[PDB]
Amino acid sequence: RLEVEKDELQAALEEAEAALEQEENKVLRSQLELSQVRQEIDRRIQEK
Amino acid sequence: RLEVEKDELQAALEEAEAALEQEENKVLRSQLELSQVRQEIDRRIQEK
Repeated sequence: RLEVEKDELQAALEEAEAALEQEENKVLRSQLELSQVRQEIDRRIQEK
Repeated sequence: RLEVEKDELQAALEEAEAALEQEENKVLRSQLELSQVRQEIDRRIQEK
């Protein structure tokens, strides 16, 4: 009866550590755009 | 033996890795606001 919750909490951390990973991907993303916006502002001004 | 390793594992995932997520959700949301602030650099090329 204690084991069924022991596999529950172990899975929840594996549920967490996946779900904790995706912000670490996400926090790179807007960093990855904001590094690149020096390029597009000189490209769009060429259009206008 | 199983009971002590249960709660010490539960001492992490219920509290720490749960709070580790919400600590990063601020860093997720604090940066996403900065993206729309960065879009006001694209406001300047509309001013020209």
